[PDB]
Amino acid sequence: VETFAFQAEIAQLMSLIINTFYSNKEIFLRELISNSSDALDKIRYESLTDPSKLDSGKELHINLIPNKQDRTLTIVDTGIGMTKADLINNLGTIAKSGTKAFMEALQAGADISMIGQFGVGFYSAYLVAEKVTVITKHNDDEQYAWESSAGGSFTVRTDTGEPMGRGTKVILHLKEDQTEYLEERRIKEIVKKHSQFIGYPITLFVEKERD
Ligand SMILES: Nc1ncnc2c1ncn2[C@@H]1O[C@H](COP(=O)(O)OP(=O)(O)OP(O)(O)=S)[C@@H](O)[C@H]1O
Ligand SMILES: [Mg+2]
Repeated sequence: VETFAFQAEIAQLMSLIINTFYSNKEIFLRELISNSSDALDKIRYESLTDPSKLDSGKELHINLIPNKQDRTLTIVDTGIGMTKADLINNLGTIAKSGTKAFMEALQAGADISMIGQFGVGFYSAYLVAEKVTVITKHNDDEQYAWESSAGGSFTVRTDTGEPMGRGTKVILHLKEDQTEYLEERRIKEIVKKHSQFIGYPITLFVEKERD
């Protein structure tokens, strides 16, 4: 297991998200679905000139899986996935140019929904989750698990769980006061409100394709 420090301003942002009250937390799901859709675009376009990139799975889609027993909400996609370098670089150690400006915007009264436009949308997960685990598999790399409960660091380790063909699984360990995001009707209303025009199928467990 390898431990990494979040870049200083990313750590500051995560603390701000965790310790300051914001309404409109529901946009976390929009941000994660957008990341899945971006990842699905990437593998789709790559496959146009190299169809073998889909040997690890041809279906391009997103699954939403609430688990009330475990208090988790999982967002799974069959997008391009992340290499180990991708996880380390893109999910915490490299500075984002918009982080400081976003925190200044929040202090001035901006809605938390603006988080994606500032280039730090992933961290919206911490509005509702005490811990986030990201399991990911990219072609020509092994499967990895990234994990953080905030506090300034994350870990990365080779994953020996259920093999994915290709893509990313974001597992949100929800805070005790945010279990509304495990409810069927709640998930449907948020998807309808915020993710209506995503260009890949979205399926809610346990069985239902959302249109
Ligand atoms: N499901 C995923 N599959 C592959 N890569 C991902 C996934 N989720 C996040 N990432 C990576 O994490 C990076 C950071 O995600 P975000 O913080 O949402 O920022 P961003 O999506 O690059 O910027 P936007 O368009 O303003 S939300 C992405 O650019 C991807 O490289
Ligand atoms: Mg994003």
